[PDB]
Amino acid sequence: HHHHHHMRKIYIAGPAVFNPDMGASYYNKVRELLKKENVMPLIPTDNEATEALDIRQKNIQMIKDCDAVIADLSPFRGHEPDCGTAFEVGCAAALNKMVLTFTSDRRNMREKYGSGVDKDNLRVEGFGLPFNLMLYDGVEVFDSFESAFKYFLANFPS
Amino acid sequence: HHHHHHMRKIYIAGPAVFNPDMGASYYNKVRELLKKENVMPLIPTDNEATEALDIRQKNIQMIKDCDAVIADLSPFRGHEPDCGTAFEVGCAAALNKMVLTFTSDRRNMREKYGSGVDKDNLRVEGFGLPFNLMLYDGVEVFDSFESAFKYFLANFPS
Repeated sequence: HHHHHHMRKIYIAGPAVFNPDMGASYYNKVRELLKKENVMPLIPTDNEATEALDIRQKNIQMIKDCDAVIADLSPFRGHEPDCGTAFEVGCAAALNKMVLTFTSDRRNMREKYGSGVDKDNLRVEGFGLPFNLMLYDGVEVFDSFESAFKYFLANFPS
Repeated sequence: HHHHHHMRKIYIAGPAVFNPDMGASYYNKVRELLKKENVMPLIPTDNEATEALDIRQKNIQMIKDCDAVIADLSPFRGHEPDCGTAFEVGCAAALNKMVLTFTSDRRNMREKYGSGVDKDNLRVEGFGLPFNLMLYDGVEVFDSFESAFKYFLANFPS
């Protein structure tokens, strides 16, 4: 009786923070979905500090604390995912955390750019993947937060 | 006599790999500079595999093996650094490796975009930094590979 009970935690990585509402609508949808499953969202803007290094360190700690990262790798300011999100996925990979990714655009990079090179003759990756291959670890690239979360529930039981 | 001697190693992160020459000119300059100091460059395209996951794993291992990362965070396909490079910086951070960064453009993000929002009304960070704050750890942002390498030599002795 009354053993410690772990509450599952997911780090919510993605450029929704740059939305005019600072991610509110995105984070609210995440909160409502996770609440049903007794899963804690670890959100980048939670208890926000004022200094860049403090913000960064708190986010890195969230990744250390999490059971998984669900990362929004949707196009940000062009065809490439957000670099902040990419940094967070790298952190998670190094820490051997479950990393689940999604995007609004699942086309191959070469389909997105329409060629094997960009407008400046720089090479576009040709590995049949939607984004930089460093961001792919073998887990299916999902179509939405919701489909990534379903994988989490099926693969990280309470 | 004849104790093991560690050879210093630096992971060479950056989007030079997407150059028409696959980074040859960049990597050659790096090789020549490091050779003088008996430092090994760990280069992303070295002994390259054919499968995405193998390429990724070999690169992650280079980061595990390195004493530092020197990362090229120059604008890539716009004002944002390369996401592959950003993933590698996150990996290094999580592994407590020395991370040294440089860029060809040291202006604040808000100077680069010319406003507190981008063309789509998405927020541009206002922390007086040249790129996403996740990529800044308190070490000076350098102007070139060479100036970052000088910091390495001064701060990671043989």
